[PDB]
Amino acid sequence: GKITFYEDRGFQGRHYECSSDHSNLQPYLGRCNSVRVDSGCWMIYEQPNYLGPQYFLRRGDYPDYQQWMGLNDSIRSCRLIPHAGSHRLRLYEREDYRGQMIEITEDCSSLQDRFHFNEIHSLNVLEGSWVLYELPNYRGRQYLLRPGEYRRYHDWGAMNAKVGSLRRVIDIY
Amino acid sequence: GKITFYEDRGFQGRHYECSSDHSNLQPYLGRCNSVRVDSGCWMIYEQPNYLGPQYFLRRGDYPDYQQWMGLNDSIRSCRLIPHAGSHRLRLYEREDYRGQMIEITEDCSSLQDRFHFNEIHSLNVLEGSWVLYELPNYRGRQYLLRPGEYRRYHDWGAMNAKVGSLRRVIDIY
Repeated sequence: GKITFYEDRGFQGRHYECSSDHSNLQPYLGRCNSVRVDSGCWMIYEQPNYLGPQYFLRRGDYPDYQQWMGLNDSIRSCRLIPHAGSHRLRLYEREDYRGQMIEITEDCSSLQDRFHFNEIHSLNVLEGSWVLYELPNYRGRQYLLRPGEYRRYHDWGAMNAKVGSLRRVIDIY
Repeated sequence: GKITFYEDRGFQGRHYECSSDHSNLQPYLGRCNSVRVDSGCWMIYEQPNYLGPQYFLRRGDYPDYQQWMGLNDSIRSCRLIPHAGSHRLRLYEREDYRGQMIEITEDCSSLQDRFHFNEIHSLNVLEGSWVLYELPNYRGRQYLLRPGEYRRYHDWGAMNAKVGSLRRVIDIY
């Protein structure tokens, strides 16, 4: 993949280009006000070492931080999210894989409407990466879910078990 | 009505309880090798949206799929068959309601024996729901017939016009 970060709005200023995961953009970029995603699906984070709020971005032009639904111009690390041919995920009602389990292979814009669930307490990401949204219709705080187990909501980095929508991470060509 | 599906034989593993129609059980059940029907008469289908092979089940326990004469352990949808206090059906010799017409208001273990027919090309279900079996004594492939007309066999989901027995969807509770 290939992503280019710019210090100022509208693709101006000092810029930095990445073709891979970057744990601390700080020495090469003072702030991030626009981004051009040439290829790949990327998750960008507010602090180094993949901490803080995260935002999913796919191929396209982002002339301002609001275009990626960003909160501010602090972007300090990023991950290139590998493409997956298939997506499969199990959501559990209680911590540690307990209570009712629901398995999904497609995007879900509303968990409450589709399955009458408003919170997920544990999950197992079997295949592909997904982005978990706190609010329906893919809004709210975003959390990247990569293949693997998450026994509690803290493990995917949320502050609570609230989930509103889920989307698989797929390439836009 | 109330039915409980289990992923494993003998009522073990992940289960899911239903009390109404479900066009897609895939998220709640990865397979089905046992069913416990507490009430109602139900049709279960191999595919979502009531497609593929169909099987009729009434109150009672089914410890394995052979119990409901299933072909395998894939159950993707199910529907509660509303009861009726009366049944009436007209079978036709030929497609589109032509040829001899036989009207029955009771179960028929053998079509060939009783009416000397081996195939039915069209039907008109006037009252109640019936289950048509490809073979005598109520075995073979099953097809739920709800009130309504069927110009041809494809209409009730069969692969050919062969009919062996017919049974009225009657309740034990």
